[PDB]
Amino acid sequence: EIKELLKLGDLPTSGQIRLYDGRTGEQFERPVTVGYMYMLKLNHLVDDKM
Amino acid sequence: KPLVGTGMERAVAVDSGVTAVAKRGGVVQYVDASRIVIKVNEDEMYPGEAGIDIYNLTKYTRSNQNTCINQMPCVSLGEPVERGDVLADGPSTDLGELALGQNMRVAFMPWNGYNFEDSILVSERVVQEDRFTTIHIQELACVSRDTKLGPEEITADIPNVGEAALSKLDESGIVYIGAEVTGGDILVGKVTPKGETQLTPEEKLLRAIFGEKASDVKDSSLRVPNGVSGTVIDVQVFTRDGVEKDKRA
Amino acid sequence: FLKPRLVDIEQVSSTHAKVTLEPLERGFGHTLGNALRRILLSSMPGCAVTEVEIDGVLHEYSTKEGVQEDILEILLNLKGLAVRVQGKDEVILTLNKSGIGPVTAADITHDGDVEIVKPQHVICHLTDENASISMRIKVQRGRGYVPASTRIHSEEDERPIGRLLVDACYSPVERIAYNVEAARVEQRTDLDKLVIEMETNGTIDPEEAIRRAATILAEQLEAFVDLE
Amino acid sequence: TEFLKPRLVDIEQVSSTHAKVTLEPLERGFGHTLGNALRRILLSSMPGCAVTEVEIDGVLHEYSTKEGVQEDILEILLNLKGLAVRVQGKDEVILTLNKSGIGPVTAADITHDGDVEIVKPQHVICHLTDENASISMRIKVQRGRGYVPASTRLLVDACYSPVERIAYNVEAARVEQRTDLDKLVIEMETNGTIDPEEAIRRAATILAEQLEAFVDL
Amino acid sequence: LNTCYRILGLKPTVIFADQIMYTGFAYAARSGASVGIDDMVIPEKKHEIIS
Amino acid sequence: EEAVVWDILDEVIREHPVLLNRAPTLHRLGIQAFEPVLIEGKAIQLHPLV
Amino acid sequence: ARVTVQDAVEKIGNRFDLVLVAARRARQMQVGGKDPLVPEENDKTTVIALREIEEGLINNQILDVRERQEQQEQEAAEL
Amino acid sequence: DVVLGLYYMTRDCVNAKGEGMVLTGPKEAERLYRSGLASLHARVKVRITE
Repeated sequence: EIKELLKLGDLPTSGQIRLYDGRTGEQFERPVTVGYMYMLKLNHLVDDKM
Repeated sequence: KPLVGTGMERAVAVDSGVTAVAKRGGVVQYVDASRIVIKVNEDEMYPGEAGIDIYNLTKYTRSNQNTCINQMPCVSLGEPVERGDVLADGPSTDLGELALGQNMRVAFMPWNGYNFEDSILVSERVVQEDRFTTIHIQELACVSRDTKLGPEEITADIPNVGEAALSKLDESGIVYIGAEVTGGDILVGKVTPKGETQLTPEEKLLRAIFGEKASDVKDSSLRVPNGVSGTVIDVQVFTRDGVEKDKRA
Repeated sequence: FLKPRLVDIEQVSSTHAKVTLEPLERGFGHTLGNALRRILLSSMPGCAVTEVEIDGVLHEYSTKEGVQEDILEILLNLKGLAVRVQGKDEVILTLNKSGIGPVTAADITHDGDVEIVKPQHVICHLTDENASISMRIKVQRGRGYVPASTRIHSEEDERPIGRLLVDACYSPVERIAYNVEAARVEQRTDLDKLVIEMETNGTIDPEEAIRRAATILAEQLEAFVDLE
Repeated sequence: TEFLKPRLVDIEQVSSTHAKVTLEPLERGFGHTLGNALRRILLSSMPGCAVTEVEIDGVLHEYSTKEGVQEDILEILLNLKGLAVRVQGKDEVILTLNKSGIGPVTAADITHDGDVEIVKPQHVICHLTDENASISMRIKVQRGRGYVPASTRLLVDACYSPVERIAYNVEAARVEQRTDLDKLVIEMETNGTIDPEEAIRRAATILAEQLEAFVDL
Repeated sequence: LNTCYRILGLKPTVIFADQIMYTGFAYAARSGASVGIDDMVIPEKKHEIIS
Repeated sequence: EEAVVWDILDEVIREHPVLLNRAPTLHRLGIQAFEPVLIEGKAIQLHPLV
Repeated sequence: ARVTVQDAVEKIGNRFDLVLVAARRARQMQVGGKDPLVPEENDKTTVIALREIEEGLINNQILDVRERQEQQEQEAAEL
Repeated sequence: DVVLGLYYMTRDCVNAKGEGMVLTGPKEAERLYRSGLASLHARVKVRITE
């Protein structure tokens, strides 16, 4: 089902694309997995620790 | 909202009192960042009394962990609303779905060891957009209490201070509302009475030379904690019984 | 070493655009575009809001009777307001609006030197009949991302408390991508043409962008140059 | 809008064929900007002379044998690549090696043509055994900008690149009050045709002439 | 690393390890070395073996 | 927070080792000395090899 | 930025005694005692003492020689 | 990440671009990879001075 939903979105089946380094511009060999993840910011801020 | 959820977000963002859910169905009569007035339906209203359902949203109140809890209306004017529909989202809620974090575009690859063990390489755009910025609220109080040398004072008149510091206090010596401050600034000027000052003759020499006389009061002041810089959003004054009320009070 | 020149300039959307330089030697597309994008994504004049004073408000964390938009969300809507100025650097706008209905970005009274690239924007929605808002927007020129926290060091004695600082984001360009493929010159077997597709905000024109990119790039070589 | 214009801070050189360069202060990313640009130019396209293709009189094969040589054909082919030739205003030239003596064959045992020069006179092109072992090959050199491998063009690999290696690093730049500024450090080796200083400036000039269709006053 | 230390000594080995890190980080970065859902290839025999 | 002091800081930290300690100290390597490198932010930068 | 004291340890037997001797020399230099025997190079007193140890122009015996001689340097001020 | 990068470098695959060719020294190997001509896993044989 994930493969199908990727197909509908005009996106690769393997879920891996190519990436270019911003500093050099030459692509990275060996396609890199990209996507969207849900990230949480925990209350362990450094302003309250240092 | 979470891009990939489990469906339970609604069952949490609603059952938790952080949200605002309509008691009776109807049509929104008045929308505001403060309150929401809902015109209940003719078939859902009681026979004897009004009328409408009024909801007073909570705005920028300090939480237990010093974080910020706030409710934002998610519906506009003149909109139909049944019962069980969320009228306003609370903290970490998107249209009734629990949202504990942000959607980030992630790519799995090493980068110059900047993610060596578990470190996380974050783009500068993320910090640009303030989407991970957090609003915290801190409560700090100045307590003027009776001592042996006499009751303390909240007067703005403090020794050993410059004018740039006392510029931010009222006649009674309390920080102005809305004025943003940083660590070291005096929020509530107070002076505890101290006595029997004794001076090394080298200091009595200064007292005689420049005529800068010593003071009979120490300094206890509500100064911003070192390292944090915020903005004053609320100032409360509790005055005891029999103590005359000052101007700010 | 044939010297490059721009050829194709077609701006499709009010923000999206495309530019092209065909006359490149072998393998110069990468060398040139990967540096042009680094120049664009960091160094452009732009224009952004710095100071905002809403008349009833004192601090960003509050509400106002009649407006369903929190002052915080109002300021965040103000950070995404695209504007362009030419004559001056410091310019203060005047925004006075009342009555129900979403308050668009076109409700700002025009000043001798100002323009809006997208009035369809929204500052806030007004739900009250007699609710009125009077706010003075302070816009200026700069370069890059300047957050408000860093800004309070020179400090210029801002007297009234009702002055709310907003994060300044001078960044005309939003995105850049570049491709290269051989478009044959009149007399050359294989020469790589570079096409830079881009997404702007509508303020800086796509031509001055590349010209100033070349400016800022060549200026760095001044350690070893006299004139050519 | 003005900008932060860098001045040369310091220059260091381990030898004549190796050098290091430092440039600060820079702007964020500008370090990588100039580093990547100059590295690309120097590694992939540069005006310099090299040797392209060389045949032999003894045998016509890159993997064949030879009578009276303690080495193998592929090794001499490689050695030809190492020869650093600095050619004058002539377009190209094809010379030959004349040496039947006993001992190693240096780079000085060639036909001294009109306008050709060698920076490595003691460069060893072969090792010759005892009594005679007659050997006289035919070497052909050419012009070009960059590196052109052999299999993509006996077959020898012509490396017109005057530089043998180039690298660049970016680190923090200490300035008056600026929090984070870039500091660019370039390191380069040449094969002897030209010292690294003028080559660095030549690369900068290539880039600037490329950009000369451009900005402003 | 151990042989480098017990042959050349402390001073060469320190910079040796520093250079190993400096090069390995950049090379692993430019190598990509990602992980996808297809990278884990199950054996087609597994079904029959389990059964 | 006068500017002149920052240079002074650079002068006093120069070649002045500081002891870094991990919360749990199982063996002596739990404490090691490093040469301070002034950085912005409130996070401490640690060398990977250690 | 003297990262390693290997050469400095090569001149003195103990890795501990190195610390004592370098600390005595750094007492001499930091406090108004003396002047360095190597170009300063902006390095701190500690590193200058360690470098003097490396050069072989400073150790326990030499410091004792100089201090013992200065003992007598102050016995001639009484005429 | 260090050992991963080193293992990726020292790895070899048959038929890599330029496999079997010869190079003057390691500098030319670097110049060949960074130029996109030769790969990093080719079975090439070069001259090195140990």
